[PDB]
Amino acid sequence: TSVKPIFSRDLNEAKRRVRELYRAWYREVPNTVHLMQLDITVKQGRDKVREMFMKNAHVTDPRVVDLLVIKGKMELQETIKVWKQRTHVMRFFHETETPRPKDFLSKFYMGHDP
Amino acid sequence: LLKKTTGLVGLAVCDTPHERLTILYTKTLDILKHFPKHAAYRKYTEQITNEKLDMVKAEPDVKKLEALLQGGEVEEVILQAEKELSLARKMLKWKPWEPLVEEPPANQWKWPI
Amino acid sequence: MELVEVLKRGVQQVTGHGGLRGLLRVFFRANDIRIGTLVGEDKYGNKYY
Amino acid sequence: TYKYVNKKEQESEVDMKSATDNAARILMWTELIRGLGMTLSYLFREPATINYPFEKGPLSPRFRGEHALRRYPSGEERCIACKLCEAICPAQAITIEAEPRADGSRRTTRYDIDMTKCIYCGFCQEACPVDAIVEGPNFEFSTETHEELLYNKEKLLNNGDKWEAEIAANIQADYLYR
Amino acid sequence: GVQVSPSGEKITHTGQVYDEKDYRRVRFVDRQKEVNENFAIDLIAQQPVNEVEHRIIACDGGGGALGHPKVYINLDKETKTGTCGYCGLQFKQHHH
Amino acid sequence: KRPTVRPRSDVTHKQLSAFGEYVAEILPKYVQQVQVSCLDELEICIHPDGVIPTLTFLRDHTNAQFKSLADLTAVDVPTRQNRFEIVYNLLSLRFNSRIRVKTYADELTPIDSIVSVHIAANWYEREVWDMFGVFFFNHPDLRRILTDYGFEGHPFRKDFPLTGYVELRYDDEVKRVVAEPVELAQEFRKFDLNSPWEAFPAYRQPPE
Amino acid sequence: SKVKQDMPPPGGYGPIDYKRNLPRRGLSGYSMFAVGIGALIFGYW
Amino acid sequence: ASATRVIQKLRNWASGQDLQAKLQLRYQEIAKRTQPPPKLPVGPSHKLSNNYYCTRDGRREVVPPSIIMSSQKALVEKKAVTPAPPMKRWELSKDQPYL
Amino acid sequence: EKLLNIQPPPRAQWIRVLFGEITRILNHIMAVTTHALDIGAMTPFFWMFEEREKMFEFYERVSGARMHAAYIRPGGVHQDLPLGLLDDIYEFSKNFSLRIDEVEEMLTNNRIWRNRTVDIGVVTAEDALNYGFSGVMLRGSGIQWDLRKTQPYDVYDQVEFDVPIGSRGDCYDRYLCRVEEMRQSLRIIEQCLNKMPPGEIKVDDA
Ligand code: SF4
Ligand code: SF4
Ligand SMILES: [Zn+2]
Repeated sequence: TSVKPIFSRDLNEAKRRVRELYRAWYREVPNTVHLMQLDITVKQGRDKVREMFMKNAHVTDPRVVDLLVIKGKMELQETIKVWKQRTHVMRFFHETETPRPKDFLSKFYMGHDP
Repeated sequence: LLKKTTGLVGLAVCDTPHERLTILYTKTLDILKHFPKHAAYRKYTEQITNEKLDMVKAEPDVKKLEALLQGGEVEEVILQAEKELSLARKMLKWKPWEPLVEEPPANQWKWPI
Repeated sequence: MELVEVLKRGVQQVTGHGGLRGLLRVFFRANDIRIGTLVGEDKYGNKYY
Repeated sequence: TYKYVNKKEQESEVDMKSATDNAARILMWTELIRGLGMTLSYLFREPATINYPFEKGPLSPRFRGEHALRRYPSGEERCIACKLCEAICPAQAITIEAEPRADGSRRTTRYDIDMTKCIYCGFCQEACPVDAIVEGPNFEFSTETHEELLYNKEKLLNNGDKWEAEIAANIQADYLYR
Repeated sequence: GVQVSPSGEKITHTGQVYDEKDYRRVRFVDRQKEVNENFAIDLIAQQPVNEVEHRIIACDGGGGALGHPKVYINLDKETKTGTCGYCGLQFKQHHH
Repeated sequence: KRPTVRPRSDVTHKQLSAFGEYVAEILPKYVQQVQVSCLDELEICIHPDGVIPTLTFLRDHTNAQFKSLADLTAVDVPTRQNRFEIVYNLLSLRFNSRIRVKTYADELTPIDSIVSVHIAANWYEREVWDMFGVFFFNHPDLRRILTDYGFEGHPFRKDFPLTGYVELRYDDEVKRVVAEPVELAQEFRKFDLNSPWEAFPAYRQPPE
Repeated sequence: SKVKQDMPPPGGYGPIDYKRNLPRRGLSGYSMFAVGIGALIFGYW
Repeated sequence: ASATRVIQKLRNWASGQDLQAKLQLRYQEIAKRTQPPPKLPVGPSHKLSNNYYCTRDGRREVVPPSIIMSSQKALVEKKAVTPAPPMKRWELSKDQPYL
Repeated sequence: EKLLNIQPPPRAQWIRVLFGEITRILNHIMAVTTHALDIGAMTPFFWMFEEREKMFEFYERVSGARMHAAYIRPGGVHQDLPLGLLDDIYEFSKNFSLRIDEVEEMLTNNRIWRNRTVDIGVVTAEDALNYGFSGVMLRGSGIQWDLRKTQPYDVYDQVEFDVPIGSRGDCYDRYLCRVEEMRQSLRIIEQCLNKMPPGEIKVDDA
C-alpha cells in the first residue's frame, strides 16, 4: 500500500496544483474566446472548465491527481498556442449530440441499452 | 605529415594527438583511482585505458597509432576518451557497483504469458 | 532532303482520312491525324488501328 | 567500399589560363547556357504523352482491377461459399452469407465486396480454390455516388459475365506462373 | 429464370424481392434493380448427365488446373446420379 | 545445408553472451536479467531507476559505444502489475552491434526520459506517452504527437477498442467538424484464428 | 518438359554504363574573351 | 526515332550527349506482349523419399532465449570484452574514388 | 523470416535485391526531383517521373499493382518473373544513366542550385549520431555506414557496390550522395540481371 509519488507526497499539494491549473484555465478562457471566433460567452467557457474539474473531482489518489494536472496542462498549452481549433474547443460542449435520458422509462422506450 | 581533415563534419583536426590522448588517459586513470577496489567498471576501464595508453606511448606515428587503436580517426579516439572520462565522473556519482536496487515481479520478464 | 519527306508524310496524313470531312472528324474527335493499319472494327462501331 | 562525392583531391594550383577559364565561367554563365541547351534538346525531342482515352498505357495479364465472379463453362457459378476470400481479405471488404440451394448445392446467398473498403491486393483471387473471385482488368469504373461502389453478388456476377472473354484469356496467360 | 413480383420487381436467383409495403424500393425508384439474368441452377440443370463406365469417376471441372480441386464421385446408387460437389456436373455409370 | 532453415552462427551468440556478462557485472545495481535470443540478439532487462545510468554507460563506454538509439517503444502486456514494457533498441557503429534494453512501468509510475542521452528520445518518448500514457520525467516538452488534439485515451493500449470511442463528421447545423459516439454501418468482424492444437512444444508452459 | 524460366541470356547481358558522364564541352576562356572584346571594339568604332 | 537528321544533330549538340543511342521511348527492343508458356521448376523438397518434415522443420527449431544471468534463477582477472570485434575501416573505391 | 527461422530461396533473394534496388532508384528519383521542385525547377521531375512510369510498368508486370505490389512475402516472393521481364529491365537500365547525367547536368554544376543547397542544413557527425539519423544523413555528414555493407541481408554480400560519402553535411552533399547511390543502384541492378539464378520462388515449406 506504499507507492512512489509522481509530484505530490499527499493530496494537499496535489490540490494546490489543481488550483493553479484552474487559475490558469480561468485566466485563459477569455483570451481563447476572443482569439478563436467562438459563439459562446466567457461565462459558458468558465462554466465548462468548472464542469470538467468537478467531473474529475471525485479522485483521491495523489498520483492520479498529478497525472490529471499534467493532462490539463497539456490541453492548456494546446489552447494557449493555437493548436486546438474552433472545432476542437467546441467539442467540449457536445452541442450536436443529443443526450441519452437517465430514466428507466425513456431507456426502455429507446432500446435495449441499460 | 599533418592531416588536412578528419572526414567528419564538425570534427576539427587535433594538431597534437599524442599528448592529448596521454593527458585524457592519465586523467581517466586518476579518477579511476577514486573508485572502490572491487568495482568491475573500475577494473575494466583501467584495463582499456592502460592498453590504449600503452599503445599511444609505443607508437609515435599517427596513422599506425590509428591502426593500433582501431577507433577510426585519432580525433574520434580523443572524443571517445573524453566521453569515457565524463562517464567515469557520472558513474562515480551514480555508484552502480551496489547490489540490485529492487527485484522485479515474478512474471515481469516471462514471455509468452 | 528529309524536310520534303516530312511534308510528304504530312500531306498523306492530311489526305488519308477519307476526305476533308473525315479529316475534320478525326481531328476534332481524337485530336490526332496519324494513319495506322486498320486492325479491325467491333460490333459497336469502334475502329482499331 | 566507399567513395567521395564532394571531396577534392590535392589542388589545381593557380594559373593564368585556369583563372581566365573560371572568370569566363563566372561572367558568361556557361553552366546556365548548357542547362538552357539541355532544355532545348528536350524541346526538340518527341513527347512521351499518349492520346488518352484513344490510347491506353500498357498493362499485364497480372493486373488487379475490378472484381468479378466467374463460372464454369456449363454456366454454374464457380463459388462454393467457402469464405476463404472473406477470411484472407485484409480490409474485411468481403461479406458472405450462404445456404444450400434448391438442388442441395453449396452456394452463396450474399457476396458483397465494398470496393471503397477493398485495397485491390488480389488475396481473394489467390486464396480462391476454384478461381471464382478474380480481379479482372477493368479500372475505368469510377462512379458519382458512394453507393455504386458497394458491390453485391448480382453486380459481381454481371461483371463476371461482362469480362469473361478477357478474364479467361488473362488466367490462361497467367496460371502457369501461379 | 427471372420472375417478377406482384409489385413488378424482379426476383433474384436467391429469391430476394422487396415486399409491396417495404420502403426500400425507393432506392430503385427512378433507377433499376439489376438482376443477373443467367441463373446458375437452371444452367446446371440444362447439362446432360455424363455416362461413364467406371464405378468411381474423377471430376476437376475441366481445364485441369483451371478448374476445381479434383474429387472422386462414387456411382454405386443406380437410382440416383452422382453430382460433383464443386461444379454440379452429374455422372451416371453405364452398366450395359 | 538444409535449404529451408536459416543458417546459424555460434560466434555472434558467444560474443553477445560475453558482452551481456560484461554489462551485468559492470552494473549489478540495475540489471535484472540478461538474455541472448536464438536470433542472436542481446536483451538486458533493468530496473526503471537505472535507465539513465544504463543508457549513459552504453552510449559513452569505450567498449560499448552504442551512440545511436535505433528506436524507443512500448509493449502493453496487461496481465502483469507493470503492464508497459519499455524497449530501447540501440546501435553501435564502432562495433557493428545492436543491443536491446528493457524496463517496466505501469500507468502511475513514470520513468526518467533519456533526452539528455539521445535527442531522438524526445519524439520517441512523446510517441510512447501519446500511445500508452507512460509519463516521462524531465522531458523538455511532453505532449501528444500522433493523436488528434483533445483526443482522450491512449489508443495503443490493449483495452482501447480498435475503432475508438468517437468519430468525426461534418455537421451543417453548426457548420463544423464534430465528434460523435462511434457507430459503424458494418461492425468489425473479429475472427478466432487460433488452432486448438499446440504448435511449438519448446514453449509449452507448465500447468498451473 | 524442359524448365522454362525468366533467365538472362547465356552470354550475359551487355555492359550497363553507370558513371557520371558530362560532355566537357565549350570553347576556351581566352577565345571567348577575345570574341567579346572584339565585338566591343567593333561596336565602339 | 522519327526525328530528321537535322533535328537529331541539333538535339545532340544542344545536350552534349548522343541521344539516339539511348532513347527514353521504347519502340521495338522490348519483349513481346505475348510470351510462350513457362514451366517453373520445383523446390528442393519435391522428392518422394528422404523428405520427412521433422528433418527440415526450421520453424520448430526455435528455442526460448538463453538466460545469461537472472536475478531469481542465478540469484547472484578476466579481460574486458566488446559486443563484437571493432569494425574494419572501409577501403576507398578503386573504381571511382572521387567524383 | 527471422522469427520463423526459415530462409527464402536464392532466386527469391536475388529478385528481392533487384527490386530493392529498383525501388531505391524510384525513391531517390522522387527525393531528388521533388527537392528540385521545391527549390523551383520541375523539368527533372517530369523526366524522372517518365522513368518512374517505366519502373511502375515493371512493378505491374510482376505483381499486377503499380505501387502496392505485396510481392515480397515471408518465404520469398509471390510469383515468378514473367518471361522477357529481365530483358525489359536491362533495356531500361542501359539507358537510365544518361537520364541521371541529364539531371546532373541540369542541377549539379548550376550556381543557382549550389547557392540553394551549399551550406544549408549542416549537420555534424556527432549530432547526427545523437539525433539518431540514418542512411543519407549520416553519409552526408561523412559517417561511413551502410546496412547493406555492415549487416548485409539477402545477397547484398554477394553484390558489389560503392557507398557515397559526403564531406560537408549539407543539402548539396546529400543530393550528390543520392545521385551517386542511384548510379550504384544501377550497378547492382546490372549485377543482379547477370547473376539471377534458376530455382523456385517461395520457400519449399507448405
Ligand atoms: S483484393 Fe484484397 S482487399 Fe480487395 S477484396 Fe480481394 S482480398 Fe479483399
Ligand atoms: S474463396 Fe472463392 S469459392 Fe471461397 S467463398 Fe470466396 S469466391 Fe467463393
Ligand atoms: Zn466437378
